[PDB]
Amino acid sequence: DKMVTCIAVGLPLLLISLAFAQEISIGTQISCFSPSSFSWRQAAFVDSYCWAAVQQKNSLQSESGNLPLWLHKFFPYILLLFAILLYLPPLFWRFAAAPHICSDLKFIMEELDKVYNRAIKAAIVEQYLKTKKNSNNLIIKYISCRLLTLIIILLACIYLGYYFSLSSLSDEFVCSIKSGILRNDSTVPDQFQCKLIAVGIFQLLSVINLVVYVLLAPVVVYTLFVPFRQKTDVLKVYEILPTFDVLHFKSEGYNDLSLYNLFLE
Amino acid sequence: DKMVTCIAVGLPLLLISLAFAQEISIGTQISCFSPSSFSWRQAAFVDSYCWAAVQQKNSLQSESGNLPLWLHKFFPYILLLFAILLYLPPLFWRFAAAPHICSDLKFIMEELDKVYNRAIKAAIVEQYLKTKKNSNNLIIKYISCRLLTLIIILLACIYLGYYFSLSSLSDEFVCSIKSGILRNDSTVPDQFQCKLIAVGIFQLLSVINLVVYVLLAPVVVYTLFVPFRQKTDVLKVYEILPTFDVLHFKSEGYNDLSLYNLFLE
Amino acid sequence: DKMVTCIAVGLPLLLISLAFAQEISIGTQISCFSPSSFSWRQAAFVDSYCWAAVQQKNSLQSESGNLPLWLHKFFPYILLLFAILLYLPPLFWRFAAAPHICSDLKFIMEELDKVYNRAIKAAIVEQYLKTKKNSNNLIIKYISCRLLTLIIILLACIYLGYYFSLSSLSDEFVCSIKSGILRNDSTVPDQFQCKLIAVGIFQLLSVINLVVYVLLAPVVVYTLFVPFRQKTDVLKVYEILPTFDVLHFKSEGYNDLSLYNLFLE
Amino acid sequence: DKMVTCIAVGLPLLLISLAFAQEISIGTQISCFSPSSFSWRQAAFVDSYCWAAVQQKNSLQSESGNLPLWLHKFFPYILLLFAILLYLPPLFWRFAAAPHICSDLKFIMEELDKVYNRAIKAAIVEQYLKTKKNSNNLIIKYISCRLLTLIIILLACIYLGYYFSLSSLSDEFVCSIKSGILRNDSTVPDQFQCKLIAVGIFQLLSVINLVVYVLLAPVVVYTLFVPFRQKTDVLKVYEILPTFDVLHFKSEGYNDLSLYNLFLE
Amino acid sequence: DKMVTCIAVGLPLLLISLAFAQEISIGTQISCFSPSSFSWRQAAFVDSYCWAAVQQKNSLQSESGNLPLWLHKFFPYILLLFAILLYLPPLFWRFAAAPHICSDLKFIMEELDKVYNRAIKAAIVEQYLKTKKNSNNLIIKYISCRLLTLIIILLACIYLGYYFSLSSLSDEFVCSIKSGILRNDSTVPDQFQCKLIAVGIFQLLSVINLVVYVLLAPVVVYTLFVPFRQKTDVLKVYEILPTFDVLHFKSEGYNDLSLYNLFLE
Amino acid sequence: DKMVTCIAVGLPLLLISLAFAQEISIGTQISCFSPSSFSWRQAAFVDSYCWAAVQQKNSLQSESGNLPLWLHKFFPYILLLFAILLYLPPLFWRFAAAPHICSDLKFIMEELDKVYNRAIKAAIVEQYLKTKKNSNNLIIKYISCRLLTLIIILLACIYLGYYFSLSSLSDEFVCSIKSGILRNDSTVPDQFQCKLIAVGIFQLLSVINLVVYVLLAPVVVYTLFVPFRQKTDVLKVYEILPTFDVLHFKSEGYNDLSLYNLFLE
Amino acid sequence: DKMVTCIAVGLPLLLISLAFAQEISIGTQISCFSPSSFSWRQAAFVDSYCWAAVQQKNSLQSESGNLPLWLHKFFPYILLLFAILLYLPPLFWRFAAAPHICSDLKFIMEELDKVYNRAIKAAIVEQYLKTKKNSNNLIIKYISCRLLTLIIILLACIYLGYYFSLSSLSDEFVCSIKSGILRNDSTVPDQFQCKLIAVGIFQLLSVINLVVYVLLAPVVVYTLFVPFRQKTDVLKVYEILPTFDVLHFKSEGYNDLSLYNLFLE
Repeated sequence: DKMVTCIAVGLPLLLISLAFAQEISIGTQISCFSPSSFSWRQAAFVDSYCWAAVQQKNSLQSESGNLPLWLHKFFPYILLLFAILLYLPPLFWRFAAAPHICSDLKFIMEELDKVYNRAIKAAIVEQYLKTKKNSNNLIIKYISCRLLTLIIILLACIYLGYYFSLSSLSDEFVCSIKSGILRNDSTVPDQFQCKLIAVGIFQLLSVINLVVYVLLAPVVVYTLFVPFRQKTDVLKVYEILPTFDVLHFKSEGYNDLSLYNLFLE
Repeated sequence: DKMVTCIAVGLPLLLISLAFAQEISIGTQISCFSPSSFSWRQAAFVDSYCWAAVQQKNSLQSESGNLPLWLHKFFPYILLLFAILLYLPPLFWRFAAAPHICSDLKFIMEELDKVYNRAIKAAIVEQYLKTKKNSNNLIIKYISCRLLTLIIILLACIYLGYYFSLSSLSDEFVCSIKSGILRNDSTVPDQFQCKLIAVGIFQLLSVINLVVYVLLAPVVVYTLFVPFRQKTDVLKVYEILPTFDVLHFKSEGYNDLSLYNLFLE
Repeated sequence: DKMVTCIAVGLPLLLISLAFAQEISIGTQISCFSPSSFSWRQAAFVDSYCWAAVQQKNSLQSESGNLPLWLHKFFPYILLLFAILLYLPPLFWRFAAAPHICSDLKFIMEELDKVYNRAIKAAIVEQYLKTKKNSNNLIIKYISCRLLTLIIILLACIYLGYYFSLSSLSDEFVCSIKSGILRNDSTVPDQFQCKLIAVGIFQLLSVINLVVYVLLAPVVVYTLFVPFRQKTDVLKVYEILPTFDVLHFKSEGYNDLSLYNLFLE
Repeated sequence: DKMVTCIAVGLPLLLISLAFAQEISIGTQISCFSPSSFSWRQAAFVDSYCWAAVQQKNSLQSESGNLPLWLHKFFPYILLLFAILLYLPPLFWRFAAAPHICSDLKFIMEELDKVYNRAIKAAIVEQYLKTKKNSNNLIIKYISCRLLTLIIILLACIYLGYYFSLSSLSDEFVCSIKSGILRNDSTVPDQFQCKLIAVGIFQLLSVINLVVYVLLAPVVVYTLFVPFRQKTDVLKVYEILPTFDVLHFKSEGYNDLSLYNLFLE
Repeated sequence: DKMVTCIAVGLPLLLISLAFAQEISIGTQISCFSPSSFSWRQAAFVDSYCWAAVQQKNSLQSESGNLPLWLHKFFPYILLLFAILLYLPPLFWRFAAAPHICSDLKFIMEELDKVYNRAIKAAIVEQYLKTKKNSNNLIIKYISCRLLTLIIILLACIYLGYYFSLSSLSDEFVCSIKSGILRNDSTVPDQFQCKLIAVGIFQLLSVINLVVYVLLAPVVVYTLFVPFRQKTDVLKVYEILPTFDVLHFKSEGYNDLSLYNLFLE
Repeated sequence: DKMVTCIAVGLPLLLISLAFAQEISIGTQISCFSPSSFSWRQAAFVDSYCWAAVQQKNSLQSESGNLPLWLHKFFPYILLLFAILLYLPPLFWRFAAAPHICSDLKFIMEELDKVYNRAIKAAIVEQYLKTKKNSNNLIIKYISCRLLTLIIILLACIYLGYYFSLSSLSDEFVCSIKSGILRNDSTVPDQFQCKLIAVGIFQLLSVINLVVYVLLAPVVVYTLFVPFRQKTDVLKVYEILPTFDVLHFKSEGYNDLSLYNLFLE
Repeated sequence: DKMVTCIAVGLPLLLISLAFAQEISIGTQISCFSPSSFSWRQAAFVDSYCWAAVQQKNSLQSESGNLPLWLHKFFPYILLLFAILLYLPPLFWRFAAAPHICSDLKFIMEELDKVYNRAIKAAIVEQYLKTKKNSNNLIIKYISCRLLTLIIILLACIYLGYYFSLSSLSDEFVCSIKSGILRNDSTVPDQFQCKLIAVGIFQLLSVINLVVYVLLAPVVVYTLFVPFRQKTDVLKVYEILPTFDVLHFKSEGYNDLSLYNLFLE
């Protein structure tokens, strides 16, 4: 499991730590330029207004190119989703395949202690391969949780890949106070080309989540092709190669890996 | 239980984490526009006044359409209720059906070890189906706690569904200081069309709670129709299908899932 | 105990969590309107003065109707009392009836294992009903701690019920600085009709504590009338129905709930 | 011990929680009225000066009536003392009588298991009343720690009782900056009738500590008069009634409280 | 040990809690009076300068009487030392006498179980008084750690006793900015008679540490004179009275304190 | 393992603690010089703008020499990577070689207890050197995780070595507000030669990470040359010297290191 | 070990607590004197500039005497190093001598239980002194970690000893804004003789670390001269005196320290 669970534990934890590293250096999020201390609380009001009138005006006030993109106000808010959607199919395996594979773990531990007392009497296990010869289409439910994550990883390497072509000059947006003008239509300056503060490290942290998950998307497929390279097809390996690894994974003893020493000597 | 308790544990925890994610980015809640630094503490007083004169004036000062809606000042305050009302029927099951099903768990574990020593002597359990043949109308009390949650989930997908048709322009409300005018009737500007800061992420977080619970409301009903598809009606299954799952849920051994291996070989 | 202790544990914890939810959104408590930045520290002094001259002036400066009500400055301060006064008779039961009922729990566990070895020899308990036939007026001390809570719950549904008829316009109070005038009698504006900030959510959170405890006051009485409906009066049930529940509450075995299976088959 | 240790554990913890509840709502402590923003840091300096020139000027600058009372700057500072002075004689009992009463607890547990094996042989304890017949004047050291607390409780109901007659108008004190005048004797306004902010809740929290400890001072004496009402005087009960309770307090068994069942049947 | 370790554990913990109680109410430490808002950052600079030019100017700028006293800037800083210097000789006992007295504790526990099996055979210990008859001058190393603390306690009751005669008017000190004048020699006002904020509670908390340690200095000597009153001198008691207490301190049994019951009956 | 794991545990923890020590003294990060209080919120806006227009302008506004270096805004952000890239090959060893070496640890513990019972019978192990004589090319996978870290350590001593030649005057950068000018092209001063605050301790903390890792890069190679100095080449030692250390590393007994005592006597 | 490990545990912990005590009272670190509120953000910029232009200007702007001393900006930053460099040779002992001395601890515990069963049979150990008679030059590696710390302690008493002769007037430094002048060469005042705030307690806390480590440097050497005073030289004691202490250090029994009682009687 380590070849899969190492990734499935470390990399969502990598993403939540990489979100929390940006959460260290928040401070504020936008800094609006009020007309050079014509007030102080009107400055905070303009800041709040433009921080909430990012998305509701669907007309052309930003004009930097395809402004319906919500000005990426949501990278912790999206990154938490993209962490938990990778975290969850491990929980689905743990809540749909873990007790059955735990009973099968007891079965294969009974197989190895039956091998041990067979060697004791030598100083039946051959029927257990018949117990794992059968149809057993339920193991493909277990392999789905790996391949379901690989869909979300693939679109993660697409969604962040949109962000770099996006972020040329998708920060310096103009913002009006138009209902604020519609208070009076009288005195307030009409628009304030404010600036988001986080676009500099939203970009150069979306390098790291992208290029790591680029360096990992073929790696999960490599676990799924050892079933192709081990003498039987993917519709036959389900009780062998998901069992051949786990037999040596949990526990062995003084006869398991001393078979081949005694097989060679 | 995992097909139900997975949802019943994760999804209220999902909702409290999704409330705490908004609790990260609070800052302030309203930003009132005082007349361009004619004071600083009058600005904070106008902010406080309008943040508490949201609901008490039942007259038409907002006029954006059906202003008796309390301007949704309560989404953590409502979301905590909608989390605990889903959390509580699990506690009602745990405080009304858990010791009786624990004694029944000891009974079915005695059934499986009686099967085990029956196989030992083969190297009485048939009366236990008569023990679960009887009337036992108390198991419908256990199935009520699932279906009680599905009522609250259904109205959760209605209450949030009101919010999106609500939130067209139900933020930019005018607010007067009228008792504040009734201090003097003299000098203060008469109304301040302030703006709530949280309407931008109250909307686009009520997507996520809605569409997930939309994607889950038929799923709980699927657990309640396996009783329809298993040879006896819902007024007969109560001691079979709430027992057929739990027999394999808690613990098995070297004879339970090796029955069918020995039944086939 | 679960039919009582579920309420007695959850609902004071409900009230302390419901107080802490208001403790999340404190910020400040009053916002006094100083004369439009004629100072900044005089504004904070007027705020502090009026926040402490709420109650000490017993004369008519508020005039909104029966101003000796302390302007409800104490809802966490009162709600903590109304939580601990419901928490404490469980502690009084635990410090006056728990070791005696623990010894009686050992006695009834001896009764059930005597039933078990009686069935073993069948493959004296009849004297124990004589041990619980006697006068035993001390069990009414145990039933007092339930009914003492129901007094405090009843006045809780009265005290909060005063608050809604109270809170029509019992916020906008006028406040003078009269000893502050008696510093000089010269220059300071004479009164400031300030405004408490918490009256909007003190009201609509006293809905929830009221209507839940309205939905719970008859429920505790239902536990006290099963003694009426079980063949003997309230001055006879004390060693039967406080013992009939606890025999099945703590632990049973393979003979207790298999009596009726063997009684029917 | 529960009739004493319940009070001795809960009520000092009550007082430290009741101090921490005021520690929640500190904010600031005094708010001095500088001359209407003639500075900002001179305002904080006047605030600090008057907050430290409360007590050092023993002359008549407050004139509200017997101003040597330190203007009660110390209610957490005094309340911590009045909590730990009630907490400490339990520690004195635990460090002067607990190992000896633990050995006596082993002795009386040997007495009850000797009763148990006496009933086993029936299917010497009479000498142990001679072991507790003797002079044993050291048990009066144990009863002193109860009565030492009752002295501190009695003066606690006197010291707080001074505070309510004190606090008529012992807040609005005049404060000069006289060494501050003695800097220059030139320009600063000569006195500032500042105001402590905490006098409103120092009063109406000294209700609760008073009236609870009023409701508890006769209750501790009731434990000391059961020795008067149990057939022997206070200079004879010391090895009976401090032992009659503890025999049933720690542990009993299937023969102790089944004596009277077998004594009656 | 309780007659010593009760003090040695509680009273340094008393002093660190009594320092932390002042650490609750820090706020700031000095408040310098800049010339009535002639700046704001010059006010903070004057505050910082005078808070660091307390001690470095050894000339007469304070003139309140013997100004080389560092204006007591160090009461948490000194009180931590006076707590740890009392804490440390317990650690010196624990690191120089605890394993040897633990082996002696095993020896005296062997003495009492040898007494127990001597009573069993009655139904050699007399040589052990010869084992503790010898010279053993190393026990005076153990008694030094008590008397070393009593030196530090005695000077603690002297050092705080200096502070009350000190603190008449050793707060209102004049402070110049002379190198600050030596920037320009031009415009800044030449001296600022600032005021430390903590002198009011540094005084009336040095009551409590003084009068408690006054009430404790003869008490430690009382433990050292029970060796004088127990039939042998201080150069003979070292293996008797440091052993007579510990024999009953750790553990006894059904024969130790039932000796005198059987000795009397 | 201690000769490697001591470094591999302490030194990434050294780097994260050395990053957190700079995280103690953050305060702010840049301090832009607005035109001498021509506003306050324009000052914060200029600060935010220049803190995010560090990298996006790739033209010559800094001109201090090769300004595409991102002005080292990322030393915690880079140092976390350089800590976890050294932390991770220990995890790769733990997830790829730890269970196999744990089974081999059980094998060599069986070898030493076989030696022990061989000495018991003296009052087969010679075949185990044949079990570790074989080809076993998988141990070179274990030695890769040491040498993979030494690549990252080597470039760490290069990347920090760039920083000292970098940081001559790569702090005082000019920053314009050009889109801010492109708001109006009217009134705002055109550029602000701001200054990063952290360049003084980014330099003199990159001493410590450099010179320690300079003092450690040859040390890891010394572990890899004991295989050269122990009678067999690196393609033969893999089952001897990775086993000769671990035999004495985990546990020995009364015969292992008493071999040579009995071999010499 | 207590004579060494007491120091090696307490005194680096003393230094980290003594650094954290200064970390309590940080506030700010420098307070620059801008020209008397000619701005507010220019004041913070001058403060930041001079706090980072301490060290980079190597020319004569401070002129207080040998200004290349970095104005001691690093006392927590240096004190952490001087704590961990004393902490680390205990870890080097624990990772280079602790398992070997643990096996030797098992060997000497086997020696004492062999003495115990030798006394049992009396109701071979003489060969073990031959086992510790041999060459064993590896124990000098263990004594190096004590003497390596004594080098760092000695230079600690030199480095702090530089600081007191340093700190006469090495605080009041002049600071220009010269690149800040090189923005304009026009209007800003040219230099600001600012002042570090921490020089007053950096001095009088470097008393305590100095004079304690002065009082400890000969004490570690005293442990290294008991090998000189115990009948064999330093090149012979290595298996006796590092073993004579540890035999009584860990555990003894009823025969070890009762040897001399039975040797004398």
